[PDB]
Amino acid sequence: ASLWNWFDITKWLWYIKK
Amino acid sequence: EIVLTQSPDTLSLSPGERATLSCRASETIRNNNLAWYQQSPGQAPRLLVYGASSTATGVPGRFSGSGSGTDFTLTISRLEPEDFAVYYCQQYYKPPGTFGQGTKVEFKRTVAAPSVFIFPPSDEQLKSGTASVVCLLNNFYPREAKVQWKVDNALQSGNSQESVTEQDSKDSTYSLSSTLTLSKADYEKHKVYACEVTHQGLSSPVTKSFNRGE
Amino acid sequence: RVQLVQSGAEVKKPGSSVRISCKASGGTFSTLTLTWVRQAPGQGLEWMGGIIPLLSLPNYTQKFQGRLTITADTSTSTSYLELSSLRSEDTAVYFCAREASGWFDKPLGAMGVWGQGTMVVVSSASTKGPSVFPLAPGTAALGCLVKDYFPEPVTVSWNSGALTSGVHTFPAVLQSSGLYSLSSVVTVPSSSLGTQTYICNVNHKPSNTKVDKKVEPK
Repeated sequence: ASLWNWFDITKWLWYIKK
Repeated sequence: EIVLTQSPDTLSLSPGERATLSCRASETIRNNNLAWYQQSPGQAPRLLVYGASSTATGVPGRFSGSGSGTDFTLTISRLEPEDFAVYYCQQYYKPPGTFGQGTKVEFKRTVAAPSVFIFPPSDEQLKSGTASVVCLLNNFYPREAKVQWKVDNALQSGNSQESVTEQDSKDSTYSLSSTLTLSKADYEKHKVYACEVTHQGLSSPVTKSFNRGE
Repeated sequence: RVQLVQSGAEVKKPGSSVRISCKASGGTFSTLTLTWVRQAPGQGLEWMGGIIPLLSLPNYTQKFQGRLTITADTSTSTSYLELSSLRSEDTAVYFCAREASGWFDKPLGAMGVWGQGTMVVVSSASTKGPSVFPLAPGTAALGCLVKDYFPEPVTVSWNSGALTSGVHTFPAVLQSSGLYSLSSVVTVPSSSLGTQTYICNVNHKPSNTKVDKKVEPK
């Protein structure tokens, strides 16, 4: 899963806040 | 770990020509998390392309990226003089991040054989305990050259260091210097000191040598 | 716009550790990745690791795990790299870089803003002025060998600057001893060796050393 991917965490933080 | 292999190592072109640079990955980059960077001597890298095909804001329009899967391409549609630099691809798909080894875009020119010179160590250095022998290759092209040190016809290994100048902005040639360093005792033991040079412009290897004593 | 300012150059003995800082002027910092990249003299870029400051979450390539620590301070928008057990292979320029931001504010993954770099030299040497040795010579080559100095840089001229055409001053090499060495050469007419004096002028500001060496035929 891209979930555990360190390179995708900032993208998830941006999507979760939006 | 994802390995990125760029090709070619050196691209030799002229201003106004089209440059095509390649980057091949050991593993499919499934979300196209591939970037291209530019670096000039003594400056920090600059982002050119992200997401395999999105040129960064402020980057000139002659830069564009394409490709998917494991094969990616950076195209410079028409080279300007400031575009002659080193380019790196980089993946940010799976940690760790990794760069390619880099591709240099140099100025194109006709093959030129080097002028070869050899310098024995000075007496002032010998009376200090060490001996340095210098082999100079002057104003040649291309940059790739093979310099071999031979002492009494014996191949030397692990006791020399070489340096190369930047491409000359007037005639587009390179110059190289190789330095062989020995102890005074080891230098005084042998007689024949030679540096053998192989280059694309030379029909056969060139050897400059001297006998310790002349 | 956004700029990353890094700390000054460092000289470290082998086995010691180095700490370097990177401060962002403005812009988003806590929710964007901050990565450290190094480049040995003459080689390519090497991705070392990064950090997400809000989560205090680092990620290191396996090569450096155990010697590398990357931290961040959100109040001052500053990141720190620390590399211990230094070896000669660690001599490099170390770059700080911040994730690029996209169409909305979408993190783009690539490194968009770069610091100016911090040079780290790993050497056991102390400050030393160079010894200048002659490289004795219808074209003739001659020069000076500027050997065993530390640290960089050294400036070289010929005949107090009156001789510029045909000069090649090579980039210095760091020898195994931890000292630098370079050569400067010039091509001159062979007929001029008997009547034209050739002097190489060497300056080494770190040791406040000036040297002039006459180069004459054997």
